[PDB]
Amino acid sequence: FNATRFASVYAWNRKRISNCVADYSVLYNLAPFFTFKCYGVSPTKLND
Amino acid sequence: SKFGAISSVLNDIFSRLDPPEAEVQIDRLITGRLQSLQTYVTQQLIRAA
Amino acid sequence: LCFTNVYADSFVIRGEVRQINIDYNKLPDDFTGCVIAWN
Repeated sequence: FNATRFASVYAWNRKRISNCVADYSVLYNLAPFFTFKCYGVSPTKLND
Repeated sequence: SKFGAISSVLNDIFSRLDPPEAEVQIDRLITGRLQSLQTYVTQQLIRAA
Repeated sequence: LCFTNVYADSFVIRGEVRQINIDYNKLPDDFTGCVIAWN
Protein backbone atom coordinates (compact mmCIF):
# COMPACT_ATOMS: atom_id res chain seq x y z
CA PHE A 1 0.00 0.00 0.00
CA ASN A 2 2.88 2.41 0.75
CA ALA A 3 4.70 1.42 -2.45
CA THR A 4 5.52 4.34 -4.73
CA ARG A 5 5.25 2.86 -8.24
CA PHE A 6 2.03 1.06 -9.18
CA ALA A 7 0.76 -0.49 -12.43
CA SER A 8 -1.99 0.12 -14.99
CA VAL A 9 -5.06 -1.79 -16.19
CA TYR A 10 -3.43 -3.49 -19.20
CA ALA A 11 -0.39 -4.57 -17.14
CA TRP A 12 -1.96 -5.23 -13.74
CA ASN A 13 0.62 -6.50 -11.26
CA ARG A 14 0.28 -9.81 -9.41
CA LYS A 15 1.18 -10.36 -5.76
CA ARG A 16 0.30 -13.54 -3.85
CA ILE A 17 0.06 -13.62 -0.05
CA SER A 18 1.72 -16.68 1.50
CA ASN A 19 1.55 -18.27 5.00
CA CYS A 20 1.05 -15.33 7.37
CA VAL A 21 -1.29 -13.69 9.89
CA ALA A 22 -3.88 -11.23 8.57
CA ASP A 23 -4.38 -8.15 10.78
CA TYR A 24 -7.03 -6.14 8.93
CA SER A 25 -7.69 -3.78 11.84
CA VAL A 26 -4.40 -2.02 11.08
CA LEU A 27 -5.27 -1.83 7.36
CA TYR A 28 -8.18 0.59 7.91
CA ASN A 29 -6.36 3.36 9.81
CA LEU A 30 -3.86 3.64 6.94
CA ALA A 31 -4.46 6.38 4.37
CA PRO A 32 -5.30 4.20 1.24
CA PHE A 33 -8.08 1.84 2.38
CA PHE A 34 -11.45 3.63 2.31
CA THR A 35 -14.05 1.56 0.43
CA PHE A 36 -15.24 -2.05 0.68
CA LYS A 37 -18.14 -2.13 -1.81
CA CYS A 38 -18.23 -5.79 -2.87
CA TYR A 39 -19.90 -9.14 -2.21
CA GLY A 40 -18.85 -12.69 -1.33
CA VAL A 41 -17.19 -11.74 1.96
CA SER A 42 -17.65 -9.11 4.69
CA PRO A 43 -15.18 -6.59 6.17
CA THR A 44 -15.93 -7.65 9.74
CA LYS A 45 -15.75 -11.34 8.76
CA LEU A 46 -12.18 -11.12 7.41
CA ASN A 47 -10.94 -11.23 11.02
CA ASP A 48 -12.43 -14.70 11.61
CA SER B 1 -27.82 -29.14 -1.67
CA LYS B 2 -27.48 -25.37 -1.84
CA PHE B 3 -30.71 -24.61 -3.81
CA GLY B 4 -28.90 -21.78 -5.60
CA ALA B 5 -27.16 -20.31 -2.55
CA ILE B 6 -23.45 -19.87 -1.81
CA SER B 7 -22.83 -22.97 0.32
CA SER B 8 -24.77 -25.82 1.91
CA VAL B 9 -23.09 -25.30 5.31
CA LEU B 10 -25.00 -22.97 7.63
CA ASN B 11 -22.05 -21.99 9.87
CA ASP B 12 -20.15 -20.89 6.76
CA ILE B 13 -22.93 -18.46 5.83
CA PHE B 14 -23.49 -17.16 9.37
CA SER B 15 -19.74 -16.45 9.72
CA ARG B 16 -19.04 -15.44 6.11
CA LEU B 17 -21.48 -12.81 4.95
CA ASP B 18 -23.30 -9.87 6.51
CA PRO B 19 -25.59 -10.04 9.54
CA PRO B 20 -28.36 -8.91 7.09
CA GLU B 21 -27.19 -10.30 3.69
CA ALA B 22 -26.83 -13.88 4.96
CA GLU B 23 -30.58 -13.86 5.76
CA VAL B 24 -31.39 -14.26 2.04
CA GLN B 25 -29.25 -17.40 1.61
CA ILE B 26 -30.38 -18.87 4.94
CA ASP B 27 -33.98 -18.11 3.95
CA ARG B 28 -33.24 -19.81 0.61
CA LEU B 29 -31.94 -22.97 2.33
CA ILE B 30 -34.84 -22.98 4.84
CA THR B 31 -37.46 -22.84 2.04
CA GLY B 32 -35.92 -25.99 0.54
CA ARG B 33 -35.31 -27.87 3.79
CA LEU B 34 -38.95 -27.25 4.77
CA GLN B 35 -40.06 -28.35 1.28
CA SER B 36 -38.10 -31.62 1.25
CA LEU B 37 -39.53 -32.51 4.67
CA GLN B 38 -43.05 -31.60 3.51
CA THR B 39 -42.59 -33.83 0.44
CA TYR B 40 -41.33 -36.62 2.72
CA VAL B 41 -44.36 -36.31 5.02
CA THR B 42 -46.70 -36.19 1.99
CA GLN B 43 -45.14 -39.33 0.45
CA GLN B 44 -45.23 -41.08 3.85
CA LEU B 45 -48.94 -40.25 4.18
CA ILE B 46 -49.44 -41.56 0.63
CA ARG B 47 -47.63 -44.83 1.46
CA ALA B 48 -49.59 -45.10 4.73
CA ALA B 49 -52.84 -45.28 2.72
CA LEU C 1 -47.75 7.15 8.38
CA CYS C 2 -48.21 7.49 12.14
CA PHE C 3 -45.45 6.42 14.53
CA THR C 4 -45.08 6.10 18.29
CA ASN C 5 -41.79 7.88 19.04
CA VAL C 6 -39.18 9.61 16.86
CA TYR C 7 -35.69 10.50 18.13
CA ALA C 8 -32.76 12.39 16.61
CA ASP C 9 -29.05 12.40 17.46
CA SER C 10 -26.06 14.62 16.70
CA PHE C 11 -22.64 13.29 15.66
CA VAL C 12 -19.99 14.32 13.13
CA ILE C 13 -17.67 11.75 11.51
CA ARG C 14 -15.46 11.64 8.41
CA GLY C 15 -17.21 10.90 5.13
CA GLU C 16 -16.67 5.59 8.84
CA VAL C 17 -19.65 6.24 6.55
CA ARG C 18 -20.06 2.51 5.81
CA GLN C 19 -21.58 1.91 9.27
CA ILE C 20 -23.86 4.90 9.86
CA ASN C 21 -14.44 2.38 13.39
CA ILE C 22 -17.53 3.87 15.03
CA ASP C 23 -18.07 -2.62 17.71
CA TYR C 24 -16.21 0.65 18.34
CA ASN C 25 -19.23 2.28 20.05
CA LYS C 26 -23.64 -0.34 14.72
CA LEU C 27 -26.97 0.42 13.04
CA PRO C 28 -27.70 -2.38 10.52
CA ASP C 29 -29.53 -2.20 7.18
CA ASP C 30 -32.70 -3.71 8.72
CA PHE C 31 -33.07 -1.30 11.66
CA THR C 32 -36.32 0.66 11.54
CA GLY C 33 -35.94 4.39 10.99
CA CYS C 34 -34.09 6.74 8.66
CA VAL C 35 -30.89 8.81 8.51
CA ILE C 36 -30.11 12.45 7.65
CA ALA C 37 -26.83 13.54 6.07
CA TRP C 38 -25.55 16.93 4.91
CA ASN C 39 -22.33 18.97 4.88
